[PDB]
Amino acid sequence: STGSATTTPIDSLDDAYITPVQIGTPAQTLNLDFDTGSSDLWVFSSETTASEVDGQTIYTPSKSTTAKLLSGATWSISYGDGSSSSGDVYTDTVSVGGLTVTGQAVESAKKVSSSFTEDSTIDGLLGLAFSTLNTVSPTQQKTFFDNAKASLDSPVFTADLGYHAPGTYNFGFIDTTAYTGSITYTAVSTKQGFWEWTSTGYAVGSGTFKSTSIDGIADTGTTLLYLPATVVSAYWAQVSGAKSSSSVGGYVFPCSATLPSFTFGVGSARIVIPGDYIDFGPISTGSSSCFGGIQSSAGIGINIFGDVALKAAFVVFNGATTPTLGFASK
Ligand SMILES: CCCc1nccc(N)n1
Repeated sequence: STGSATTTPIDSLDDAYITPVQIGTPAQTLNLDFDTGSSDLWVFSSETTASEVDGQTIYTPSKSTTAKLLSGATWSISYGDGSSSSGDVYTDTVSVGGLTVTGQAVESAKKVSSSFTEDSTIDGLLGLAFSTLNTVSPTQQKTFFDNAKASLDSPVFTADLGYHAPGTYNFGFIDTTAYTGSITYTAVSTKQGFWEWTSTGYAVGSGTFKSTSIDGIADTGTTLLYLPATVVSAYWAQVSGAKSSSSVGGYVFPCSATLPSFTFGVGSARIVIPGDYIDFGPISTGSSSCFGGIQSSAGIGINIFGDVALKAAFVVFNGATTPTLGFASK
């Protein structure tokens, strides 16, 4: 089998991407944030505290003839941005882009933190990291990808995120029309439950490439590119008037600037992030200070290749017995 679904930015800045997902019988379509940095499929629901729902579409398990309570199971998650959610668990039929999994764990939120409430466009998360990170207790549950894998034509999914435009998540096949040149594959460590890999280095604009190992994660659920402070300082030093602001919480730059590109290494290959991808717009409405898309990881404990980086590539998440990542230009 295969599946193919369009992913759409939630706003003019590409803060996140939503993909429609069919849950239950008859189908209930929710728009989920596909997240290769976490491993829970959780939804706004008929169980969510009413004051914490503000415009999201909810899953109502009592209206699904295939929903079953997973007795005794609970979940609770906290994300790198400090957001959180928790609840109980159903199994139900879940389809993405024509690919169906029966008996998927659908984690129903009883509580969500204010960032989730305040974002009417995201109805929940669909985790695509390794199932070892799944938070369901006392019986850990499998991701949608892990449940689909055996049925797929090839044990892979691909992320093709757009810049200010829709893109695609494919399951079970590699669309050879979706990228230019060849796909460079690189080793993955699953030891922390992430798609963790080592970039071979970077360049700033037309500058010379610096060969240096940068360990980090391929994370579709993170907006920005978080790298070591040395690398980030080298980038922003090329932008007149850029500075790190403790009050704003990162590097800011004059909105009048033209940003340089940023290149990262994948083996001997190179992915170029255009400068425009690094502009996250005014820090507050009408400000002439703009927020940068490349920020320091120093306060995180891991480097994160988030959407700023991944949207410059066609990315293969190879779930073979020994997982690997692939990157192509597009
Ligand atoms: C705007 C980024 C997407 C998002 N929305 C709500 C909560 C969260 N952690 N991320």
